[PDB]
Amino acid sequence: HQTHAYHMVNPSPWPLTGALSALLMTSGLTMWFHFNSMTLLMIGLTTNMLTMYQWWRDVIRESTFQGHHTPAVQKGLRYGMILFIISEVLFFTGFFWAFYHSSLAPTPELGGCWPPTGIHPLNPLEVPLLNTSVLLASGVSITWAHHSLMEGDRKHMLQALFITITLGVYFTLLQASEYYEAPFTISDGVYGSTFFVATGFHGLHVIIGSTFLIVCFFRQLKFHFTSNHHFGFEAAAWYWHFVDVVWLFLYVSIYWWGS
Amino acid sequence: ITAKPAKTPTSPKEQAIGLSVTFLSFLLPAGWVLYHLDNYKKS
Amino acid sequence: MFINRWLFSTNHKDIGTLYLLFGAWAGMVGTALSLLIRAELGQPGTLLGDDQIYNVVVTAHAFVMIFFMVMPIMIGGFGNWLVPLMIGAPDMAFPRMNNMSFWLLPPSFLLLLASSMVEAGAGTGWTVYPPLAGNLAHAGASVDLTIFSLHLAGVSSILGAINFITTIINMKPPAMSQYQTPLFVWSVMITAVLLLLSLPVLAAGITMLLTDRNLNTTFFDPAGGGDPILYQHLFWFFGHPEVYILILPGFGMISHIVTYYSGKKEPFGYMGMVWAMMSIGFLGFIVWAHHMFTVGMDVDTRAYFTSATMIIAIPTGVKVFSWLATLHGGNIKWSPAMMWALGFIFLFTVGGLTGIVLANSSLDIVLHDTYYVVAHFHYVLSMGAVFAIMGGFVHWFPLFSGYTLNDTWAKIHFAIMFVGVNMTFFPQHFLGLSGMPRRYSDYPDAYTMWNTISSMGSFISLTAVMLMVFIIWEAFASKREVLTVDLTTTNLEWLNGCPPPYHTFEEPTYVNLK
Amino acid sequence: KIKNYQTAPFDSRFPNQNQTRNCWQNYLDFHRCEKAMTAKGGDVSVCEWYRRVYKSLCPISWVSTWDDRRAEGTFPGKI
Amino acid sequence: KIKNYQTAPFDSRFPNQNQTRNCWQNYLDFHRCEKAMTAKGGDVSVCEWYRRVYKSLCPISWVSTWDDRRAEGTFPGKI
Amino acid sequence: MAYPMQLGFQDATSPIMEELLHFHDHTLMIVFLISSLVLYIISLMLTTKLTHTSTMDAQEVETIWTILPAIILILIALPSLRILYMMDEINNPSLTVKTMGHQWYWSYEYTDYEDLSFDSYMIPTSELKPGELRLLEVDNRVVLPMEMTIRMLVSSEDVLHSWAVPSLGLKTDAIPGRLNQTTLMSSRPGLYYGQCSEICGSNHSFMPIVLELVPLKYFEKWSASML
Amino acid sequence: ASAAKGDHGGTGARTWRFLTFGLALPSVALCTLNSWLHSGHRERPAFIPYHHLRIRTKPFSWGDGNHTFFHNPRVNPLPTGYEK
Amino acid sequence: HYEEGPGKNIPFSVENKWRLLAMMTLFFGSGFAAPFFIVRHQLLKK
Amino acid sequence: FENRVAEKQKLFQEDNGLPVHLKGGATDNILYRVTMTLCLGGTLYSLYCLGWASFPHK
Ligand SMILES: CCCCCCCCCCCCCCCCCC(=O)OCC(COC(=O)CCCCCCCCCCCCCCCCC)OC(=O)CCCCCCCCCCCCCCCCC
Ligand code: HEA
Ligand code: HEA
Ligand SMILES: CCCCC/C=C\C/C=C\C/C=C\C/C=C\CCCC(=O)O[C@H](COC(=O)CCCCCCCCCCCCCCCCC)COP(=O)(O)OCCN
Ligand SMILES: CCCCCC/C=C\CCCCCCCCCC(=O)O[C@H](COC(=O)CCCCCCCCCCCCCCC)COP(=O)(O)OC[C@@H](O)CO
Ligand SMILES: CCCCCC/C=C\CCCCCCCCCC(=O)O[C@H](COC(=O)CCCCCCCCCCCCCCC)COP(=O)(O)OC[C@@H](O)CO
Ligand SMILES: CCCCCCCCCCO[C@@H]1O[C@H](CO)[C@@H](O[C@H]2O[C@H](CO)[C@@H](O)[C@H](O)[C@H]2O)[C@H](O)[C@H]1O
Ligand SMILES: C[C@H](CCC(=O)O)[C@H]1CC[C@H]2[C@@H]3[C@H](O)C[C@@H]4C[C@H](O)CC[C@]4(C)[C@H]3C[C@H](O)[C@]12C
Ligand SMILES: C[C@H](CCC(=O)O)[C@H]1CC[C@H]2[C@@H]3[C@H](O)C[C@@H]4C[C@H](O)CC[C@]4(C)[C@H]3C[C@H](O)[C@]12C
Ligand code: CUA
Ligand SMILES: [O-][O-]
Ligand SMILES: [Cu+2]
Ligand SMILES: [Mg+2]
Ligand code: NA
Ligand code: NA
Repeated sequence: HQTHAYHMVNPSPWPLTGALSALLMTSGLTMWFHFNSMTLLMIGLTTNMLTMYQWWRDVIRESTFQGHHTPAVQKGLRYGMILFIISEVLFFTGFFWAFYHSSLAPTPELGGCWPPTGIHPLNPLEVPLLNTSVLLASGVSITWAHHSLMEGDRKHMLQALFITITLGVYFTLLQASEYYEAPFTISDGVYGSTFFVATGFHGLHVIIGSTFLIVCFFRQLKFHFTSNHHFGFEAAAWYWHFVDVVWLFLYVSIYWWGS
Repeated sequence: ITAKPAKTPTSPKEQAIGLSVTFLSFLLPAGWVLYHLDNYKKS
Repeated sequence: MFINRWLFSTNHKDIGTLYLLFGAWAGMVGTALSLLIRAELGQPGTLLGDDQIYNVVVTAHAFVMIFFMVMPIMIGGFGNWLVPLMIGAPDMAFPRMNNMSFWLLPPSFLLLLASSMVEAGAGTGWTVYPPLAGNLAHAGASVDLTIFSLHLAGVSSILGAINFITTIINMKPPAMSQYQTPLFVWSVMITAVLLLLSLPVLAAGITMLLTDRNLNTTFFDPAGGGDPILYQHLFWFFGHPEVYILILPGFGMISHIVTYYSGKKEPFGYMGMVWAMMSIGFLGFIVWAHHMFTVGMDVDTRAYFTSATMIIAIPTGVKVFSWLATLHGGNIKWSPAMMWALGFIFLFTVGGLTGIVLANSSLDIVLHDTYYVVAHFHYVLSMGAVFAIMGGFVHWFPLFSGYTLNDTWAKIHFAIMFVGVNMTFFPQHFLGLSGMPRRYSDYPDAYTMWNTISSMGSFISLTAVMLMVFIIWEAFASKREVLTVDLTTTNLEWLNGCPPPYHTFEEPTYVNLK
Repeated sequence: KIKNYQTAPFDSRFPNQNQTRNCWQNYLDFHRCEKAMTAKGGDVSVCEWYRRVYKSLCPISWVSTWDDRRAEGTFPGKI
Repeated sequence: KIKNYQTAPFDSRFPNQNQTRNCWQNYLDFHRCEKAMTAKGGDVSVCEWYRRVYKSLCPISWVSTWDDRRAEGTFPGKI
Repeated sequence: MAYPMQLGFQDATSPIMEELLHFHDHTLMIVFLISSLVLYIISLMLTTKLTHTSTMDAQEVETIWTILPAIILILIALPSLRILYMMDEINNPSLTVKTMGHQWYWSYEYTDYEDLSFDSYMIPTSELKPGELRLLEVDNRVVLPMEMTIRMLVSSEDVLHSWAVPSLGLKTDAIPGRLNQTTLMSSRPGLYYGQCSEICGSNHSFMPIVLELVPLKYFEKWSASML
Repeated sequence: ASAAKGDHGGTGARTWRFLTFGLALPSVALCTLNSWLHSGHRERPAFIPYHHLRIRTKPFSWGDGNHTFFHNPRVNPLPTGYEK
Repeated sequence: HYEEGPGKNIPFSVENKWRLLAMMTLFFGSGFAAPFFIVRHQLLKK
Repeated sequence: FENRVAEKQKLFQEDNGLPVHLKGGATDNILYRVTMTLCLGGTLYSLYCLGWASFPHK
């Protein structure tokens, strides 16, 4: 049939269900903001999760179970994941740009100073520093997981990945607590705006990245990864380091320099 | 480029039909709306 | 089988066909909007209503022409059809994700439709500047639907960019380096890099507008310490790259068309053409504030942006002269596609040159927010991007369909369109120099003659659009099946016949190294 | 009284098209001076220059809003 | 306003062991105030608080050197 | 103001506007020349039966078509930036006037000595006096002294606007929370017209600017008349 | 920098586990201790109805429209001040 | 597998040129008409 | 756990002509129909909401 190494994918419904899920989530957000109803949004969130679940289930079937991930296919996926992370970096760049724009030139409405009059920042040496050690530590433990996997060590791969996930969850719970304890809010001018939208999109990426690591954990429990072939784990590790690095920029920029 | 003769040749009469139908399909609906503009700006 | 094939596609050719159909339909919508604009302006006074309904039309006209006509046709349509064939690849790297880039566009378009049907529409300009676009001057759902429309179009193109870059880097024959791939492939790869980097910034910016409108943030609201000008920076950091995204695949198609109908095996100065596209793509990221020369920036910043913008003329001029040098010595075939491409070279040059006029911040004070700008960008968009699209459509229609067009009809269509676009837009230079502002539903009486002539031009272009539909019908109606084409040794996309089989390159090409 | 004031002169601290801070600075300078000259036993005539400059440069609504907020206790600049 | 000055009070702007900037700032403030006054005609008496604070905090040799440099035209702070 | 069938800029009313006219003439010469050269070369390439289809070497010719455009760009940028820096120069004005954009009209403040302010609305077409200009007149013009350097400060109290007077070479965006400065100097008395130049909603097309330039003694009489 | 540690020869699983338990998790432990020392609630500040804070240009799409999503009555005043 | 060849690689039929003309007329016509009817809708709305 | 990947390999390589999203068996069809029904129904509902929101109401 073919004598190249690339993957001809079975016709699939998940592109269409994913696109429709986008329509339902966006029109659903519109209904929520303007017509006091969450109905469409809940449908859209549900169909989005169902779509991602079935699509990535199929990628596992195609690779672990059917053998379609030749080295050429794997190399493509490596490029794809790097490019996706680059687009995510540029997304965050827009929020850093907004933060520096506002904070380097504080307008008269703020008091002409930064932090604005009336804003009392979190102490960066308290929970923000703890969060920083948590994500840095999880970058060490995920690297231990990676090396254990490459060396064929199932037990220590699972232990290290579990530690990594635990730390991601710890970060998320620390941040949820800090959001609740924060004496300023998203409606507290451009300080609250930049703080909560930038750390909030970051927190979303922590949750995404943790979920990805959890998927890897269960696939590892099911023996899907070989010591040489485990791109889902590599992609989740790349994504995790990206989440760690964004945090370090947030910490230095918003929590520390911006305090 | 080279090509086989038309399997289903479209005569000049046939072309005049397809052209007229095509032009009408753009012009008549827009025409109807624009003709009735004043009829809209009062309702 | 119909649903499996057309809704569940994982085939680069069928997905390309969907994009071409989508973009054609969008082009009708965008044409209708342009005629409503020109009907309003075609005599003094008010036809439709005040500036609100008028600028809902203007805003929609732009979004439709850019996001639903040009980018889907050039990148989703020609890109999906041609790029795998030109590198001998069996499909795209992510054939299933590719189908989602397509199916996100009908929802995106539906959201734009919804924006114009609810409340009073989004009468903001396609730039969507606050505070006009904020929740006090545009209360209600219209601007939020417009933001969500852009979000879905953005995700479509970001994923498409990831797919094209991966395909083009990873799926060439192992002997083929990047410097053996055709210029259209280069143009798509560079366009895709620009999309990857610029759309997330736009996404950040319009998400901040969304939260200013709905979550009580104040990124752009001075009352909270925000700044409307920050929005403009974020928008244009995307918006200048975006216009190079709109033209670069066009440059790539023009290179192929001019080479082909000059009877040449290759474009003049291949590495210079690659250099020029990479240079334009890079410079396109460092010039955005030439959209902001009247907002109050410091004089040294205006000088930097004047200078950096003008230097893009240098690589662009290399491409223009290389196209001329590709014609040089050719056995010229005066095909309709060649006519489109020749019109492109000249009229794109005129529009690029009025862009260089506008790059001078001092003169831009008088020209900014006038019809001179409108004249500049319709020469590069209505007579550049569109001419490249028409040239590529008539050139490759027999490949995609298996049927030939009537060449005499296609030449008539070119002639009508050429008159119509020049009658529409050339007088708009006079309107701009003499001070007619952008985004006006009506104008002081002195501006009547050229507005009248410009609106007459827009009707001639409408006659061309209608004729194009008939021409495509005539081709499918008569069923002249292609036998052979010339120059297949240097145009690989033709070598599997017309149309190529659903699966091509199941056995890859043989290319050795030596 | 070194006057014959016509309008605010060029201020090298604020040489660019954006004059927002120039209006703000002279408004703060006037009100800081006027407060100093009340709580310590002097004359506000010493503050007159800042008064003329901010009145020349500042939109009336900006002055009016800042005045209202000083009276409310919500003015965010330090006086 | 009334006196009873004993020494310079705690100043939240300078809460740490290094008090160099507290001396410096109050010296600048006094001489800035004094220049402002002796001009518009008013009274250096309104500057008195800064004078008491910087005299309390500043080493005599620092004041003397800064005074000498102001007379020389070599004082590097802005007054 | 513009006049019927106008092809170019409104006549320059200020020295900076005359500089722009001469700079535009210089740049348009170059645009016409390059445009016409490209058109000519296209026709030259297309009008011979002589052929040369083998590989052509490109290096030598690409020096010429990078160096020659580079020189041309420099010949545009040099006078362009000269005028840019001229517009920015310290000019020491004798008068400051503020204008505030609104939906949909302009207000003006003359607060150098007296606290004068007023609104400026378009005259509806139905109220125009005979011979007055459709969409361009206002009820209260910006009275100003001719032959004097004036500082205009521009802002907005709602959405963006932009304050423009083409024959003076002026266009300054009106942005809420921001005070933008430009300088105005009319060589002549008279009436000078402009229009809002940033999309601002329903009546963007209908909030014009009219300056009324008069001798200083007459400007003083006018201000004095507002007490 | 070389930091002050010292290992390699081979970076492998054993070394990264050594870093995980010997450096990374001890650091988390110390920061956790540090953080649980400086925990405990600050005196909440006088309310001042600053116009650049407590922004309300449209009601929130939840509750009564006037409470932020993670509103904390102890430390987040409404536009009209703290709640009872 | 799917059908291949001219007129078979498209989601619409070209088996009958007059059926086709109707299809194409509905397709392009509906897109060209939609803005006129949206404008009518907004003018009629209020 | 024990490594049962070979048994999944056998299942998903069975020559039954099923596309991968349905090859796991009847559960796949249920989940697919749930998903598509929600998408298509929600889309129909979103169109209804457009029609409602396009005219003055409340
Ligand atoms: C295909 C046809 C479709 C129909 C639509 C039209 C198409 C356009 C073709 C028309 C072909 C016209 C060739 C040159 C037109 C210049 C007209 C002019 O007098 O320009 C005046 C200036 C401003 O000038 C002034 O400040 C004062 C002007 C009056 C001087 C005193 C004389 C008083 C009487 C005036 C008599 C009129 C003079 C005209 C003199 C005329 C000399 C040529 O305006 C401008 O800058 C406007 C131009 C802005 C940038 C475009 C330049 C690139 C064009 C080069 C190739 C043509 C591409 C066309 C694109 C298409 C060309 C193939
Ligand atoms: C395909 C789309 C496209 C393209 C390719 C371009 C290309 C260029 N554009 Fe344009 N532009 C737009 C679409 C495009 N633009 C749009 C849509 C807007 C409006 C946005 C809005 O406000 O809505 C706009 C606005 C715009 C402005 C802002 C004006 C304002 O709002 O006041 C400026 C200013 O510098 C500008 C400049 C240029 C320049 C210098 C180029 C250059 O890349 C052109 C380079 C080409 C040449 C110079 C011709 C070929 C060269 C030679 C033959 C060599 C010899 C030439 C010389 C020596 C000069 N453009
Ligand atoms: C690609 C972009 C594009 C294109 C092609 C056009 C084409 C046209 N434009 Fe548009 N226009 C914009 C982008 C475009 N425009 C933008 C970005 C703005 C600014 C918006 C703003 O201010 O916010 C604008 C603004 C604008 C204005 C100014 C409004 C104002 O300031 O008040 C006017 C006025 O005449 C105008 C008119 C026209 C006309 C008459 C055409 C005609 O030339 C159209 C004629 C028809 C075609 C060119 C065919 C299109 C269809 C196809 C190519 C599909 C063919 C099918 C197949 C190949 C299968 N446009
Ligand atoms: C466990 C929490 C810890 C980590 C944070 C995790 C979750 C963040 C989730 C999503 C973040 C995405 C959007 C950012 C929007 C704002 C949320 C900011 C983070 C957040 O949660 O902010 C909260 C406000 O949330 C609010 O308004 C309401 C937020 C809910 C509605 C969001 C609706 C808008 C979504 C728009 C997304 C567009 C995305 C487009 C991407 C396209 C890419 C091309 C802060 O609460 P507060 O009470 O004001 O102050 C605390 C006082 N005690
Ligand atoms: C509270 C609960 C909330 C839940 C919300 C969830 C939201 C997102 C969930 C997180 C992402 C989960 C991704 C799981 C991917 C599993 C499939 C997978 O990992 O597939 C791997 C391929 O990787 C690949 O496609 C790589 C696939 C890359 C996926 C990357 C996903 C990134 C996140 C996207 C969303 C970003 C949103 C940004 C918002 C601004 C399969 O190849 P291997 O691993 O080599 O196996 C083969 C070997 O067995 C052979 O021996
Ligand atoms: C306001 C709210 C707006 C909401 C908009 C929401 C719009 C989207 C709904 C999204 C539904 C997503 C469903 C899951 C998609 C998974 C795609 C994926 O994982 O694609 C993979 C490729 O992308 C790769 O790897 C690269 C890595 C994977 C990329 C996955 C990204 C998901 C999209 C999120 C949005 C990103 C925007 C980023 C910048 C801001 C695999 O490609 P396939 O062609 O499938 O198979 C190839 C076979 O060989 C595999 O065996
Ligand atoms: C900008 C793009 C638009 C370009 C212009 C379109 C070109 C004109 C197309 C013709 O359109 C028709 O014109 C008729 C008028 O000639 C209208 O009949 C109307 O007028 C008749 C006589 O006055 C009556 O018989 C009809 O009932 C009444 O509907 C009819 O509705 C309309 O479809
Ligand atoms: C426009 C952007 C500010 C965006 C913001 O306000 O958010 C600023 C940030 C950094 C600035 C640049 C840097 O200050 C470096 C250069 C300084 C020169 O005086 C002008 C060009 C110069 C290249 C600047 C152009 C422009 O003002 C930049 C790019
Ligand atoms: C070196 C590189 C590739 C050569 C090759 O490997 O084939 C070539 C391709 C295009 C060339 C450039 C273009 O021809 C444009 C410029 C032409 C000038 O004559 C030299 C600099 C100039 C910027 C060139 C430098 C260099 O020779 C480039 C960059
Ligand atoms: Cu005000 Cu346009
Ligand atoms: O954008 O040119
Ligand atoms: Cu640009
Ligand atoms: Mg503008
Ligand atoms: Na690995
Ligand atoms: Na009109």
